[PDB]
Amino acid sequence: GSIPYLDGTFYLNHTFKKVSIMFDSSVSWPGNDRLLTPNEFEIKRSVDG
Amino acid sequence: GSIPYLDGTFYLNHTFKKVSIMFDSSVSWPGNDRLLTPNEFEIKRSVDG
Repeated sequence: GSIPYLDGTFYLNHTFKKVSIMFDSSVSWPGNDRLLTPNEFEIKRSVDG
Repeated sequence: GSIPYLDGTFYLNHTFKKVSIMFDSSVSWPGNDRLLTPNEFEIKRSVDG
């Protein structure tokens, strides 16, 4: 069928919940209290108090 | 009996679980990723994964 890696037909992006990013095994990258959950990119939620 | 409020005989300090501080209804203190959970000062925990 279509090959998403070559022909750009991506379709599973909704399946990500979050990503965290950390330099030197220690420094949470975006850091600096930037985001409303600062430590990580919480892409979506299941519970939202 | 003793009057802790007047004489200093405080004896219920072991009953606290956690305290959280929030200026302007937004800026959690101390914030800045300082402590292992200080958007809340966790005084004690009943179970410790």
